[PDB]
Amino acid sequence: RRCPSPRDIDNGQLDIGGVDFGSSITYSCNSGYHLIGESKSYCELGSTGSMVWNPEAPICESVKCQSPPSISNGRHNGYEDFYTDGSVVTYSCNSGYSLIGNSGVLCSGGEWSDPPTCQI
Repeated sequence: RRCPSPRDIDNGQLDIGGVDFGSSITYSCNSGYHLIGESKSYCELGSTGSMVWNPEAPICESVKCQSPPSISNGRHNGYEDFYTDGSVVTYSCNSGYSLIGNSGVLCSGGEWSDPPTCQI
């Protein structure tokens, strides 16, 4: 019974909640990454009644967050063109508004947090 040692994934971790004929594994990324495509393997039979595993290892990469959000009457600073889990950027108005909240913006999880505004 059961299927053979399921396949693995780089920069990711499997969630083997069962390896029985008809079970399913849950694929996930390591940390600060983003798994693309599927995320679950299915223990099934091959073509000649053999043992195999359905879609196991999907995609996985480090959350590359480009230029921070595009606020109104303002913009971001940054020195590079891309960012990842652990990047920061300072925001600034254009015409000359008043940076609302904090100019700093954390880059983590393929997104940005703590974005400011620009009011008079």
